[PDB]
Amino acid sequence: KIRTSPTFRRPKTLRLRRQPKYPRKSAPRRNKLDHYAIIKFPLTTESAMKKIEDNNTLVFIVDVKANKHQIKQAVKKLYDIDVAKVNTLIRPDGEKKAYVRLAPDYDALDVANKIGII
Amino acid sequence: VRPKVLMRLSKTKKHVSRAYGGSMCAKCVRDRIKRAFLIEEQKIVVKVLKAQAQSQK
Amino acid sequence: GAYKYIQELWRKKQSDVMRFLLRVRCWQYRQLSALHRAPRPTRPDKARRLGYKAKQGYVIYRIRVRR
Amino acid sequence: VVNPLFEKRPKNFGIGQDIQPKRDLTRFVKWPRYIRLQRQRAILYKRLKVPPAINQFTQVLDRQTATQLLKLAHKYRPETKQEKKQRLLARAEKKAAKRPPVLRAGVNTVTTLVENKKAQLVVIAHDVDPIELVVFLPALCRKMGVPYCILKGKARLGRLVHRKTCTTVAFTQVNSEDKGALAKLVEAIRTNYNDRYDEIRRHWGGNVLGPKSVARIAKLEKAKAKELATKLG
Amino acid sequence: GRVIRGQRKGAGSVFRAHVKHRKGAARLRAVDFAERHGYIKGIVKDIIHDPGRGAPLAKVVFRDPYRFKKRTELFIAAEGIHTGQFVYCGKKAQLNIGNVLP
RNA sequence: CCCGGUGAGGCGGGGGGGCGAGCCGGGCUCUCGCUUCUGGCGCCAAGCGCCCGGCCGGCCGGGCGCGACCCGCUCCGGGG
RNA sequence: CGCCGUUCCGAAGGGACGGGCGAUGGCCUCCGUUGCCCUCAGCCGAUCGAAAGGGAGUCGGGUUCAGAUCCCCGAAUCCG
Ligand SMILES: [Mg+2]
Ligand SMILES: [Mg+2]
Repeated sequence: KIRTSPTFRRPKTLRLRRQPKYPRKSAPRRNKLDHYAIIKFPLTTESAMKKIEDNNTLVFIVDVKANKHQIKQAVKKLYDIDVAKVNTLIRPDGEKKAYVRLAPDYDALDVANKIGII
Repeated sequence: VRPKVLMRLSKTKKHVSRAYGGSMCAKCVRDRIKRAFLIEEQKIVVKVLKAQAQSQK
Repeated sequence: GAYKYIQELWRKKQSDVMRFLLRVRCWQYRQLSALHRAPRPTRPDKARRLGYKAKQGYVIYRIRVRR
Repeated sequence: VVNPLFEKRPKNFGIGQDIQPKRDLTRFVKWPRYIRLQRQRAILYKRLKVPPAINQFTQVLDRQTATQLLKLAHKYRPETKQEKKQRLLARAEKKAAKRPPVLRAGVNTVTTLVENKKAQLVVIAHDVDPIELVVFLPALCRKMGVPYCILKGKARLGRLVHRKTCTTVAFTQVNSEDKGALAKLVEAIRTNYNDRYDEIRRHWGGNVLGPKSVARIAKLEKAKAKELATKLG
Repeated sequence: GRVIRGQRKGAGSVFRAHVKHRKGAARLRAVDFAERHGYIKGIVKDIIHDPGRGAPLAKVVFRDPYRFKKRTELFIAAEGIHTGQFVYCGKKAQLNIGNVLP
């Protein structure tokens, strides 16, 4: 009716949500970072054995794109174990190493036997 | 304390139990209470004189 | 036969009628941006004899070039 | 009985004093460029000198005449698409076992009719843009002796022919039951447009300053005429 | 020959103003209804030093006549003004040092 | 066409009101538009009028108008 | 090819307390969500720009061939 400000502003107008006639992609893309992809193989070095025996920690080489949440979910699902925390460093050769500490009720040396590490 | 530390302090530590407390010093709050009251009184006085001269006019 | 009169009318650019229309329209064109979508041909007779047709898929643009 | 707690608390809106009220500022708004451009084009037409060939289109039918003219024309509207399909289907039924009069739309159709003297009344919209499409038509209709009138709205002529817009329409024939209605229109229209043509084409438009300027001129003259009046006292 | 120093000054580059620590542009109030028909009151909050300028600047605060706001203006300090002083601007301010009149 | 300012915020004209003047209570030359003592406060309406609704003339809740004059063609100024 | 320009010729806000309407839900009691409408909104310049500027919050003991305020033991803390 009346303008109590000297400024004109673009009036707000309806914005409809997208309703595609067809999907631009026939099917969704397959998850290429599944549990099997995340965990490459276990590390069996001398420093890795020490972690198993003394820190209740498993030492895995993982995909460089994995994060600590995904690694934890992968280790639990693959081996039906529990994880206390996951530490990660990217090695000078470009591989990501995961220091997976298991829950206190899980014996890492026992679990390593299941995984075949030892 | 540093400004972001003020977020985790209770309110009692960041102010004073008085009008403007934590924002204006007591000395200047005294001056404002008088200044507000005394100027408002002056308005009434001039209003009566202005009204009187209007009556006398 | 209206397109004939318009063609002949636009040949009298120094007439009083045309001078008024060119003057005001140049003023209006000068208040817009250098490239400007136009809603319809300013000159329906001239546009069509240059190949334009009044159907979807033909669009008009007004361009301002420095002299 | 009134509650004594209620009282007047008037605001003093003088310079200084209280903040100003949110009064109507429509006159001082900064409007979008396109609003300024279309408004400034309306003042230029008033401000400048509009040649008679264009200015004539400002003279238009009064509302009473246009309503009668549009009521009569509404009896001769061209058939819609939906009902032309019906006529063809009925023509098939009539086949398996005269053209009524109608309006004529468009400056191209109407111009050719006017040159052939096949039009009895031509109606021209007053706001065709570009004006070249019709700026010549009034001068043509007078030359051929066709009565013509200028009506408000190329969109009101649009509603006649079921289109957004129409530059001009023309009566070529009417049913015998309407000849009297057309006859009265033609006689009223002709005296306003065809007969005054000598004066229409010598009548420029615009050339009117703005109210602030006019008031400034008047106030200056009002200082001399008063000075003149007090010359004798 | 090569471009002389005077020519090189107009290109900016190393010849632009040292405005890192300048307090702002010094201006009067934008003229509005209050100054056109009456006057408006302000208060000198501080008189400050502006780098690169000999004259001090005054920081005068007004009320916004249409909004609940305080307007901070940066004036050129007239000699003799002081903090806490009242200055007035408009067609009907009095003739006193620091006032702003047509 | 150009320049300046603004968050383009009260511009032009008229109405309405006030102090003065002076022609014989009214008209008009003609003026003004409510802030100058103090380093306070100051918005998101009070009030008045008119209608509407809900529950049971009483309670509860809305809308509108004045308050905040009317009409105007360039935002207001400066050039041109 | 592009350059200038950074608020300058721009309809530059996609936000919200609250109020009114519907549609949906669930620990269907009443609360949420969602869509529309009413109302309110300066910021006025996208974005980038510092491993020495600004910037919440971790310390002690042990431990390796090579890593530790990062691992282990212990005791804290900030933010959400
Ligand atoms: Mg305290
Ligand atoms: Mg840094």
